[PDB]
Amino acid sequence: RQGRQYQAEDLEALQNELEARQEALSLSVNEGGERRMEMRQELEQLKQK
Amino acid sequence: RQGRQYQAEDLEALQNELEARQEALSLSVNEGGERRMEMRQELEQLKQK
Amino acid sequence: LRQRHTELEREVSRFEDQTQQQRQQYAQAKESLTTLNRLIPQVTLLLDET
Amino acid sequence: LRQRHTELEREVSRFEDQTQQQRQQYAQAKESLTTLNRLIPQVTLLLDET
Repeated sequence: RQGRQYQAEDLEALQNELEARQEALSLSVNEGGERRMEMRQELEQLKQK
Repeated sequence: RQGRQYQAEDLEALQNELEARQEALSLSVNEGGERRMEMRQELEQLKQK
Repeated sequence: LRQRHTELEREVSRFEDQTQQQRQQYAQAKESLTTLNRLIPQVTLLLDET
Repeated sequence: LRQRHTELEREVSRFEDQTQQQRQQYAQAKESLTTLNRLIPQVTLLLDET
């Protein structure tokens, strides 16, 4: 389903990296969200201008 | 820890309940965090105004 | 705009409080799921209360 | 300022594309991690390839 043959012998390391990728989800979504809305507020300043 | 006995003999069904909670965790924190953040930027605007 | 700051600070406090409580109860529930599927992911079948 | 709007619209598009792509990719990663931590959370060690 994920991979074709994916280190079935010892897969805990992948669980840890996927947890790190879930931290990356939270970082990326919050950064993209705050930055896009802050630049949208810059757009509003520009619109009023 | 959660519950007092709470069907520990065969607790599989509770994991499925906790999954709905886990999904809602992400929604509830993602939206809440974004709302306060939107107002943090608005506060800075209001501050800048 | 200072009045707006105040209501904004009230609303920020409400979201910070709500998110804090919500993340605490939901994280405790998530940690419970992890303890269940780490300590007892059908491992109770190996135990079998024999 | 209309030049700024144009470049800002390009940037809004990039943030929307990036935020979508990462949320989907990491959500499928979450779905894969949850299947692993449900079905085989160290159950492979119980098996031990014995």
